[PDB]
Amino acid sequence: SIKIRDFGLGSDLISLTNKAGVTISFTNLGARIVDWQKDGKHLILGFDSAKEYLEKDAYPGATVGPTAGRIKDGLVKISGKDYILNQNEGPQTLHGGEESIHTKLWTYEVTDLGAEVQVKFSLVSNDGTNGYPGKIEMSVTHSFDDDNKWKIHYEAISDKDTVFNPTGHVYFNLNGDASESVENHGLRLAASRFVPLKDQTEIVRGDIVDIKNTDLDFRQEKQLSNAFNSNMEQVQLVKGIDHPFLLDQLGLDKEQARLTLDDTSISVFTDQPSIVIFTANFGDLGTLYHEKKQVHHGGITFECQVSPGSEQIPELGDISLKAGEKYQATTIYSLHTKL
Amino acid sequence: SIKIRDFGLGSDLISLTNKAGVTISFTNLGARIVDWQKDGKHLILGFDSAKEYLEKDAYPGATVGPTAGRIKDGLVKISGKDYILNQNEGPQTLHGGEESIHTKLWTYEVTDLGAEVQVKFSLVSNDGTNGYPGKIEMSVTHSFDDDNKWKIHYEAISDKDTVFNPTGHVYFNLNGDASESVENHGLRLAASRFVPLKDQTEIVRGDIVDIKNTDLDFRQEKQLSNAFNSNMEQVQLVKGIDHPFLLDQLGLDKEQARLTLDDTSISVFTDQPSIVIFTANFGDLGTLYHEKKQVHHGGITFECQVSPGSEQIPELGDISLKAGEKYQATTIYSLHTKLEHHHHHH
Ligand SMILES: O[C@@H]1[C@@H](O)[C@@H](O)OC[C@H]1O
Ligand SMILES: O[C@@H]1[C@@H](O)[C@@H](O)OC[C@H]1O
Ligand code: NI
Repeated sequence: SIKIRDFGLGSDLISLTNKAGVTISFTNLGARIVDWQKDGKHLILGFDSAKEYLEKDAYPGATVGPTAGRIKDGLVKISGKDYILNQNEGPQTLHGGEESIHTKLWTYEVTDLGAEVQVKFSLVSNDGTNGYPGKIEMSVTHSFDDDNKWKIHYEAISDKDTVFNPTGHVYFNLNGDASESVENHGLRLAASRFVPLKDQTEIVRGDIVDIKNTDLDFRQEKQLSNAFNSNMEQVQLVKGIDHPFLLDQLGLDKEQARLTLDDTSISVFTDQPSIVIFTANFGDLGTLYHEKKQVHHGGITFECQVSPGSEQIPELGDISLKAGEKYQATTIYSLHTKL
Repeated sequence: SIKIRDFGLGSDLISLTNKAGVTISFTNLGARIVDWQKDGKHLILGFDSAKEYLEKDAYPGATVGPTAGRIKDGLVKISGKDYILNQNEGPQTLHGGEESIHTKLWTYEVTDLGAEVQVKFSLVSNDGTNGYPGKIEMSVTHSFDDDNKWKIHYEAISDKDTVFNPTGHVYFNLNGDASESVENHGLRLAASRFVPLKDQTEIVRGDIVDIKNTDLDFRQEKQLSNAFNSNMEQVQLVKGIDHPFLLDQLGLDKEQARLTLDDTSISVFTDQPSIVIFTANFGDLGTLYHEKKQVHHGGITFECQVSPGSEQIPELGDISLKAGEKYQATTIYSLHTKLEHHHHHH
């Protein structure tokens, strides 16, 4: 079934319940996921109204872009030309600059396919917005099916050569409560390398590092507490994880990562080359989620995209989008319950 | 009473009814008015859903900007610097450029003051959008009260020196049917001069002309057909009216214009220096409004703002907005019944 309701500030809340009684909900404010629940328990972090997101934290669950991550000095080169983007974190451009696409009300259309329901969000980024060449016509289709598969499909077309590499910022917390650390979840990640950060500014350091056999090797399922208790300088730098991981094998068919807690597990599939993991290293912030004060490590992201830092490390990939080319991306979050 | 419902594509429809039973409706898509009715009759032009606006014509009843009108070559000078803006009409920048503010979903909050209800819509124009320096935090408050006054209050603050001069693009049609021309309406307008257009491109000629005692002189009420039937060069150029008129006396207190049909009148008040008037010179386009094929001259706007062309005619004003300065503008459309005797035929 489908239910639409006023989410505040002129935004809508779109809730989908599949045949298995699983409920997932989204909002047009930032083409974002707000909740995902099973048997009354929330699997992800989210607020109860549009206002909360604009006052507390606008990233959770949102479509971020046009470029996800930090861009050193807000500098990108396009067709040999240097372009300066909006700088919203010191000199860096973080998640597309200030008042980016996650803060806008997107238009949308719901398509009921029976076993599957689709919500297609659209937004036009004008040419010059936050320094990005355009216009860029973008759409993010969030879908949910009777197999408990939540899929995200991106599409974009630009009138001019530009850059584009968005992502989904959902934070998972199988504890169903923000006051509870995810240190108890087990994680499996099919990546043998990672991208270290230069320092507290969080820009990339410049190199690619092999993590095989270190506290960050999750090639074999392990509890996050390990990583959390690690003394690797990289973990110590950010007090948790806040880094890009390079997937070993590319393709939408492989389970790239898996987050597990008890009988409940979430598998991640993507056509993207990397997964950026952030473990809500907020310390004492205490953001309130559903009346619960969030704890340091009270959530984990799986941002699928091209790794940030390509500006300095070309081997990472190329985020350019040529005029007239159609950009496409697909990321899947699959829910599973042990019998 | 206040009522809300989905209006299409994710937008909302905000419907207000005052103590006199007069209803008015707005949409967050473009901080726009959709309808205004008296006793079941549409006073303005509008559609029945958001999609229609996007597919037929996105201007009607919309908030337009950041700069309303045409800027020759998209060129503006800002604090000694030349800036080129998005060019969406040949080399011209028309109504802020492509996919501008009128096409966005603005966030909004309603405030019930009893005798007055305010609908404040908000939107941020990011720095560099369509070429405009910013970022610009804008808000448009549409309010309707027990005295049948529909007021539009604009507010804006920029992080950077930029340009700002928006307007409201409502179209009136007292016939309550798009298929009927407004030539049967009577118009009073307190303006002695106008701004001629260079040509078909519609950029300003460069001069300001006195129109006293011509077919465009409406200081004393006259039927609109007098203008429509005119063969003055400017009228023939655009097949109707499509020009800025300079107010003679400035101030929000003065009734600058009055549109009448039988027992109904719309009065226009504003704190702006001009009124840009467009009489839907669409010819045979026939856009459908509530299943009625719109006719040539099937509507009329009263776009209060600083006159377009200031780039070429500095006398018109200055639309610059200094960083940190708070911009404000207020326009009021008031409904009256039996204000005067208007009984004519065509
Ligand atoms: O990596 C980012 C982190 O450092 C913080 O800024 O929140 C958003 C994350 O995606
Ligand atoms: O003046 C404008 C007219 O010439 C046309 O472009 O439609 C919109 C009006 O605002
Ligand atoms: Ni709504």
